[PDB]
Amino acid sequence: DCTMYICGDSTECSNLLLQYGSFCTQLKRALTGIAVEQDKNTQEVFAQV
Amino acid sequence: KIQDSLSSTASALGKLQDVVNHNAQALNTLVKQLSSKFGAISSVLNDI
Amino acid sequence: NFNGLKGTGVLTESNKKFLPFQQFGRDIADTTDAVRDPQTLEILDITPC
Repeated sequence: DCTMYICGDSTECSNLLLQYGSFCTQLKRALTGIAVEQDKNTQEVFAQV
Repeated sequence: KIQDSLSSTASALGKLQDVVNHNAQALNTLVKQLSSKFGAISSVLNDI
Repeated sequence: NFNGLKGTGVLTESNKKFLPFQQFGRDIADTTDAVRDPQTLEILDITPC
């Protein structure tokens, strides 16, 4: 949660972060791209049969 | 069977398409990032 | 410069039908891409040279 990491429990800080915007999504997607790859790796190694 | 399989669907070439989609998404993001204020009075530079 | 909106580009006759309450059009990058002229009430496109 980029918002709870950057902004501890504050709606006002959540308003300020919204002027940066697409950075948070780009980090979340990038970590999601990694998280999907861990399963592909495990499937490619073990699920050969 | 190969010819018919590639006639039936696009989904199999998803491995080459998602390389094309990743560069398209990265440049569309790099455009959208110009919408940001970074805490300045304006996004658009002439309005400063 | 239109109404104080400084910039450098080529003007061209638009097709954009701005409603009467509208004055500037935009790109997704939040830069003005079209303008209503303040005297001969018509819409111009902007493009950088």
